[PDB]
Amino acid sequence: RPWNPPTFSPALLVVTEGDNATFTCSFSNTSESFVLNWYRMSPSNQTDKLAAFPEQDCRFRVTQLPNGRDFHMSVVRARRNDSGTYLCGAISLAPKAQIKESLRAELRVTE
Amino acid sequence: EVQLLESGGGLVQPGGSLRLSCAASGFTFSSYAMSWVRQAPGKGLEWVSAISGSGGSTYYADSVKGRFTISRDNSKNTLYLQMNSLRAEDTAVYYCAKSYNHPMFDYWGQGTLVTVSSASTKGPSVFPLAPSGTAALGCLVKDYFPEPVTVSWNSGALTSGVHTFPAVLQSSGLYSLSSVVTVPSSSLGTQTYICNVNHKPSNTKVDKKVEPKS
Amino acid sequence: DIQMTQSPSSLSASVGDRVTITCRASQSISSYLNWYQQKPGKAPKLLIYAASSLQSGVPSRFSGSGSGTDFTLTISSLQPEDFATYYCQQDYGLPFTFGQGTKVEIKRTVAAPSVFIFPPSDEQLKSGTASVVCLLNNFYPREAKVQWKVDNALQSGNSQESVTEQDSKDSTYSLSSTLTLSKADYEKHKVYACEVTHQGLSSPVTKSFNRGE
Ligand SMILES: *[C@@H]1O[C@H](CO[C@@H]2O[C@@H](C)[C@@H](O)[C@@H](O)[C@@H]2O)[C@@H](O[C@@H]2O[C@H](CO)[C@@H](O[C@@H]3O[C@H](CO)[C@@H](O)[C@H](O)[C@@H]3O)[C@H](O)[C@H]2NC(C)=O)[C@H](O)[C@H]1NC(C)=O
Ligand SMILES: *[C@@H]1O[C@H](CO[C@@H]2O[C@@H](C)[C@@H](O)[C@@H](O)[C@@H]2O)[C@@H](O[C@@H]2O[C@H](CO)[C@@H](O)[C@H](O)[C@H]2NC(C)=O)[C@H](O)[C@H]1NC(C)=O
Repeated sequence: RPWNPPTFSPALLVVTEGDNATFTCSFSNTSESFVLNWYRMSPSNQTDKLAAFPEQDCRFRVTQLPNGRDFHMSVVRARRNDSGTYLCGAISLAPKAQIKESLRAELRVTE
Repeated sequence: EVQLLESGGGLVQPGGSLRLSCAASGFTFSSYAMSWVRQAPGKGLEWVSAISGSGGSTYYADSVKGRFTISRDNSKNTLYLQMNSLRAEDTAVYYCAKSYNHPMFDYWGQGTLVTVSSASTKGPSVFPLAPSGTAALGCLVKDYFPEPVTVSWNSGALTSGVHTFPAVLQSSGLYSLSSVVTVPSSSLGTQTYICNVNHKPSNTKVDKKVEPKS
Repeated sequence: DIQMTQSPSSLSASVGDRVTITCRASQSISSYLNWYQQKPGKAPKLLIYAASSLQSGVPSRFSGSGSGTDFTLTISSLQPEDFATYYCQQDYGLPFTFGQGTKVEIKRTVAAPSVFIFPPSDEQLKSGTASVVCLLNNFYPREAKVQWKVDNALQSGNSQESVTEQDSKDSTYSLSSTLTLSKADYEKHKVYACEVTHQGLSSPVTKSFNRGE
């Protein structure tokens, strides 16, 4: 009933290999029964749940900023394989609720 | 330049099913969500369905709930709407619209028309509306069902002063329109004016010359 | 649902006039409202997004303004090709709702109708019915009175009309009336007339033909 598609910034990220890369997923909740998921489009062409909070490869992490709406989707020690298209999604724990998919973003790993 | 086109619309009977497709190009089809919007003739626009980018979540209006199913293929870059238990209300032209999450319906396809009627498909009968300053040449596309019908002149080369009027449902239960062209009087003996009529539900294409026939 | 009421339903203004369309929502939709241009027989076109931002490729004359419930579309200098119907839609929540729609019509000087009459072709007589078609080309205002006179007798219930949408180039309309009769009905009578009374006509115009020629 409330269309609250999270925002997922920035659109493109360039980081040198070995440097930590962090995104920002912002979701304005209507209830506290909700989870945020961290997705990448695998070579299988599928949304791979990289991490999620509330709670894998610890190299992809998700942190809740104490502001109440913004979470940091972070990939430590970024590797050239990590390049691709990512997104975040929030699932309200409501009886029939589902996934609200944010817009996608790109990560690019350099030398 | 995002391109969206629909297909699969035609005459459907009360009940039964019909599948619609939306071919997508110009953007990454998986990155933005897709939606359907229907509009009965002489009515406003109505949201009907929506699907997420990956397809993990589908959204349906309460009117089409439990009857329509929206679906996506990412390798083919095409949006599908499987319509079941169709009713006479469902008659409308449905458009596929890309969604920028919040900025929904960012781009719109031309839309395909779905007719929900028990009557059978009938091919149009094109009759010449010949001339007897400015003269008028025309043709009468009559006794066809369902709509639409595309009418052009000289395979689209003649678009000056061409008036193709909307289809009016006559008492027989069949639509009928007339398309006319206004040209100088002396031009009737020079150029030659051909009418191009297309009715896809019956797949009948008729081309008739408009001769004054004095 | 978020009830969308859109005022006015229709409006007519001349070239270069400031038009105003009001979109009123049941519940507040923050800034999640979009405006769409739907030319007749075409797909909708995005004009204004996020209540007031202007979509690329849309002329700057269209302006959006609104906070909370009531938002407003405004065309700076109305143009002839701006003949279309405009809807407002919210992005706040499900189900997605649009307004009723506002039809903006271009205003022009009064145009005299060009009136022609066509007899039914011999091909259609073989089909069993006959259709005389009367044409009104490039006229304004939209409203006109079409009368069929079979043997100088007014016809009723045997005629059907359709009006063309307003032209983008010259802001004129076109009308055609079709009188449907049987083959025997066409063979009984000889002279059929089409009398049209319009504001741009000093005297009523009556185009007629005789069946024998
Ligand atoms: C990339 O980040 C990792 C840490 O991994 C995690 O994700 C990051 C994006 C941040 O959110 C981190 O806070 C988080 O742990 C770095 O590795 C380690 O980072 C910590 C900082 O948190 C460094 O300080 C240590 O922290 C630990 C607890 O985590 C304490 O026990 C220690 O006493 C110390 O304070 C730590 O030195 C560091 N370790 C190594 C081996 O690097 C990583 O350095 C960083 N790399 C880049 C390129 O930024
Ligand atoms: C919206 O969420 C915030 C934070 O939610 C917490 O963390 C989320 C990831 C999830 O685990 C939630 O279940 C958690 O509650 C809520 O902020 C909390 O508000 C309460 C009071 O209402 C306060 O006691 C907590 O300390 C707050 N915690 C944080 C981290 O801010 C907020 O209430 C939620 N609002 C809505 C609309 O549900």
